[PDB]
Amino acid sequence: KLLEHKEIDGRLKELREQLKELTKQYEKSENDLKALQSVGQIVGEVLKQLTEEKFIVKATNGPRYVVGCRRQLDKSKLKPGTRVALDMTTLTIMRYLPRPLVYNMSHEDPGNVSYSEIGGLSEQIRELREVIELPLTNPELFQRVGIIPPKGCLLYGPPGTGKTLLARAVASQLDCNFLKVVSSSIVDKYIGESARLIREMFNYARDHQPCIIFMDEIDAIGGEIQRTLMELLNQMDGFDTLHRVKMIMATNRPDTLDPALLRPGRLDRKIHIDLPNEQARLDILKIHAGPITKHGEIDYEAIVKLSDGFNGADLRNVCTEAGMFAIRADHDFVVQEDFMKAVRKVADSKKLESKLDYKP
Amino acid sequence: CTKIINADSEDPKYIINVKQFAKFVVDLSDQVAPTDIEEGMRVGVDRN
Amino acid sequence: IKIMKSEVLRVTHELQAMKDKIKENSEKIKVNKTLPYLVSNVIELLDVKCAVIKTSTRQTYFLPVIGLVDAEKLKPGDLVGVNKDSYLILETLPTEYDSRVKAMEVDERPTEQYSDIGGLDKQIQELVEAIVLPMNHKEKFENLGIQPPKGVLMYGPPGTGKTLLARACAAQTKATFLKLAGPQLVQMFIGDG
Amino acid sequence: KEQNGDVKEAASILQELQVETYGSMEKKERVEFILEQMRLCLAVKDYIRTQIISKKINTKFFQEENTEKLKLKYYNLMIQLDQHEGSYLSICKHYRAIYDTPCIQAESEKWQQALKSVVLYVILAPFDNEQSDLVHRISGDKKLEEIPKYKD
Amino acid sequence: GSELVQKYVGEGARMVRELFEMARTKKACLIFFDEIDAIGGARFDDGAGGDNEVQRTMLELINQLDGFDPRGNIKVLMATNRPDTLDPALMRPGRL
Ligand SMILES: Nc1ncnc2c1ncn2[C@@H]1O[C@H](COP(=O)(O)OP(=O)(O)OP(=O)(O)O)[C@@H](O)[C@H]1O
Ligand SMILES: Nc1ncnc2c1ncn2[C@@H]1O[C@H](COP(=O)(O)OP(=O)(O)O)[C@@H](O)[C@H]1O
Ligand SMILES: [Mg+2]
Repeated sequence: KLLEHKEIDGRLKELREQLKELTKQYEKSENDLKALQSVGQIVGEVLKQLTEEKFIVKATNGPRYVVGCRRQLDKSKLKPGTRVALDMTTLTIMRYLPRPLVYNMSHEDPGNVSYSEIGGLSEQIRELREVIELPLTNPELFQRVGIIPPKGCLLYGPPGTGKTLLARAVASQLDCNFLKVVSSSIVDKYIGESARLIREMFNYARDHQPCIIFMDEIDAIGGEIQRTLMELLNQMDGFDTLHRVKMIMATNRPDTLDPALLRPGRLDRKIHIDLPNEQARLDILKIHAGPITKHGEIDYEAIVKLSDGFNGADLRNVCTEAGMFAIRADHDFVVQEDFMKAVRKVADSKKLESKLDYKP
Repeated sequence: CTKIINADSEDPKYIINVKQFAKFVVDLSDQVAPTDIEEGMRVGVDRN
Repeated sequence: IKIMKSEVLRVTHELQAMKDKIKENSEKIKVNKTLPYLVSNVIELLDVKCAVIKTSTRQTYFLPVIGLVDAEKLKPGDLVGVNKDSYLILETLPTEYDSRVKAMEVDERPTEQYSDIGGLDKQIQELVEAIVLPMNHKEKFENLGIQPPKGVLMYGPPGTGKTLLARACAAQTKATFLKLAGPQLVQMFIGDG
Repeated sequence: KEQNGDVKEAASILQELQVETYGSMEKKERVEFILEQMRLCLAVKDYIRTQIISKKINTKFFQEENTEKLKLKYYNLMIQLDQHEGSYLSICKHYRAIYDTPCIQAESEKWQQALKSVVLYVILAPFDNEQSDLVHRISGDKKLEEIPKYKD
Repeated sequence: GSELVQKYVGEGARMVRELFEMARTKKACLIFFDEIDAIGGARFDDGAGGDNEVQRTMLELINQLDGFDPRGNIKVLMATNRPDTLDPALMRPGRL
């Protein structure tokens, strides 16, 4: 009779486990019943602190009320600019909350671009280090000598040659957040608004995001136009070094400069990048064709021969169109034997570029 | 009526858009038939 | 005989009473549901299990508890029907498309062959290789280790044939073409565009 | 040149060498060169340059696999520098970092000497909030029983 | 021309959409945009905003005239005694 008792015991165990599952279900149901009695709370912004117990809070899409804190809250946490949860009836601040927008085009984070990706900028890389690493790594040496850090470092040169690549490389070397300016939330000189744009420039960067800045329209402001230049000078002239608005500009042309910026502190460093060297272009080919599946022998010097007067972005779409014509002719591989003809056809009025075609 | 939810074709639910007021999940009154209320058309809703 | 009758009656009674509690609590939940549901978008979910709700009335509230749905089965941008008064999430809702968005889809499938376009073979080839090759070939791009472009901008003087090539691409593809225009993505009501 | 007694000339010759410039140079080799510069500067007693070089070297290398010798030598040189300076709290912190090294921890006499130095220098430090915090942290250590006089 | 120009953003474009839909409901309707210069200006952005809303309404009219979603049997009449200010996209012989 032992086997029958064991069978009924096993069925009993199954039924007990089902009962435990029912226990979990009933506790969840009671928890949701308890949740039903809860009532939502309006989301508001604290404009100003009136007294130790009075606050001014404006609803996200409503009017502003003078209210009071609930009780067991840190009034230190309730500062002008914090998101809080007003009770919907007494309007009392029950709790605070962590905080698109214009900054939706402000960030332009560097990414994981490192030194290895950038090829043929050894002297340029050393210049960036000697200019920037001291303000980052050793700001105290400037106090040791007793001078404000240099702010304006101009890495002027042709666009598409890796200026932002160099900046991202050094940023990843120091793992510092590179906040390249995308105008919105950082526009200053833009004459549409005078001081609100100044406020966005300052507060969005440096204060919130630690340091490491850049600028867009790389040659626009470097080159009503006179008044625009005076306002630019007022924007950039000289700011507190506690907060870094380091203006690492990389204007595309030398003639797009004026003596009004050549003063140190305004634009001190003049890092110069010229047309990419043939060996530098070679290294750029190597790194950019790394990712492409290149089976067989590739003699990159032959494709170097006809790569004169190019930039890095040219070389990148050379690799991309290598892949494109590999798809078009069904080759998982890509060899130099057609690298030759591709480089034969990547030089015309609009630099020919995509017409290079034959490349696998 | 923005959409037909059709949970089980027995309690179908109906997402409606009150011009600019809001959007809601309501059911028809017993007066009208579900086949008479197609998706996308405009209908009158009680205020309560 | 002791164990069988004893524990059988035990677990049977406990299961029956607890199932009665299940039924009563569930019935109270459903009678609490009622109608209507004010639809809202969960802007975010914070821990302390709590959610921030943006109602269709253009009002943003906080919710210490999220209600009768599961926090795990939720994410920012979800559409949820909440209570009109307590603003507590009553139900989760499937994704909903506006009537204009639904009509945005191409169903007539126009008839414009690539041969109808004259003097534009470079542009046609580029559009096919950048919009159709990444579509119906896919893995060949991954095997070669290159990234096809995400979007294509066709610009030029009016009458060059941009809209014609778009119509031809719609005609000569099995894809789900979604025509639209810039002006119609503009509405007076805030956030509708 | 140092082996010939030209300590000042050797330090001057090694000072002009900028290790950071040579990127391809191995990190451990770079730090070894940095520590050699530290030692030469301390031999010629150029403490400002030694402080600059200390700012040059990072403190996150010493938490690696084979950097025990480099960590020990660097902290010994820093202890010498702050010993000339007289900042007893910094000396105590450096000795605490020395004592936390697994190599010193393994050997009995070495860790005992490190703990002796730690407690003696935290005793030497002037009274303040940080000194009291360090006294509380060091006192709440079980190994102090192996040094009865120092514990008392 | 005074009704395609509405106070609220995007209401003129919706006006054009509903007008063209009503025209399509009728069999082979005729539309006469009297004095098209009013809402048929030249698109621009160097003016730091310009009209925008009027330009958006004109662009939607452009879309309705020709492009995807064929216009149909809607012959369009447009009159203006200053045509040189019209948008070249509108003046293009696919709409007029
Ligand atoms: N290259 C071309 N080959 C053949 N037909 C063309 C070409 N370019 C334009 N067309 C003809 O022009 C007419 C209308 O031009 P369509 O609107 O398609 O061009 P578009 O350049 O996209 O115009 P818009 O810029 O005004 O939107 C169509 O009937 C189309 O057949
Ligand atoms: N040294 C380099 N190594 C590899 N790729 C490079 C190099 N320089 C440039 N490139 C390529 O060229 C482009 C450089 O653009 P960039 O100089 O950043 O333009 P801008 O400075 O105007 O933003 C990038 O897409 C990058 O892939
Ligand atoms: Mg067109």
